[PDB]
Amino acid sequence: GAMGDPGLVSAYGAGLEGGVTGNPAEFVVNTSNAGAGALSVTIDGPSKVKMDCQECPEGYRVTYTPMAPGSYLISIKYGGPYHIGGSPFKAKVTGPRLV
Repeated sequence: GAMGDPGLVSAYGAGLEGGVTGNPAEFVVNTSNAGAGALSVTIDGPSKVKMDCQECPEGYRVTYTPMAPGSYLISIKYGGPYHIGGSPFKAKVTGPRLV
């Protein structure tokens, strides 16, 4: 089938588990099982995050940096306003608070 689907889309990499404040946390939204389609993605937790989202052969890579300890929900939505398989993911973060 030519159309992608949010149940065929998944996500992988260390950024779904989290990291430390000021340190980069990296994961991929993987489209290899789905084909192609539009993506949105939002990260919400104890503060905001700085994101570098980029397209690639692996799908869409997201690197982000957190700035407060606690846990962030990584909400990932493909082909429409609906969560992909396993989303939202809870990423856990430690270290000093910047704000």
